[PDB]
Amino acid sequence: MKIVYWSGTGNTEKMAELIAKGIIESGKDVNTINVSDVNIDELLNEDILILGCSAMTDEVLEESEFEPFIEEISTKISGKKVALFGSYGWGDGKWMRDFEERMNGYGCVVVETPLIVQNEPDEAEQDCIEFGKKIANI
Ligand SMILES: Cc1cc2nc3c(=O)[nH]c(=O)nc-3n(C[C@H](O)[C@H](O)[C@H](O)COP(=O)(O)O)c2cc1C
Repeated sequence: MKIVYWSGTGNTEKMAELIAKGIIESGKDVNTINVSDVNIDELLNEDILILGCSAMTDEVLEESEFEPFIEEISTKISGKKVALFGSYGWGDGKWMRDFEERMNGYGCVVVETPLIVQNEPDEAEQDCIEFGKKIANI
């Protein structure tokens, strides 16, 4: 499988690693890819797109890299399964609620409740691993 994410300080990156750990513990392989190194054509071949990005500016997706990436794949993902995640700091998940609505509007099937964790996982480390296990169980 594949996990594509953007992280500014490493919080979402840590979530990605843990989600990957859950998928692997379930017996499957998974590649963690920073959005800057992603290959769209290779990504679109996947049965499930696992996408992550922290809350930026005022409850939006990161603007310089992640946002453009979502825009580029937006017209080629209708009917595709996607799982969303990300770390946030002071809000309560607005950027993620919007991200979910957005992907749905592109015709994607959001397979699980998006995983959001405040700051670095820490106590939520197991929640990240379990999210990965749910995705692997699809
Ligand atoms: C410029 C900037 C704007 C932010 N905007 C939001 C926001 O609107 N809502 C929120 O809850 N957190 C916001 N945050 C906090 C980050 O989402 C949070 O620190 C998260 O843990 C960072 O994850 P990362 O290391 O993966 O980027 C913002 C952080 C920065 C640097």
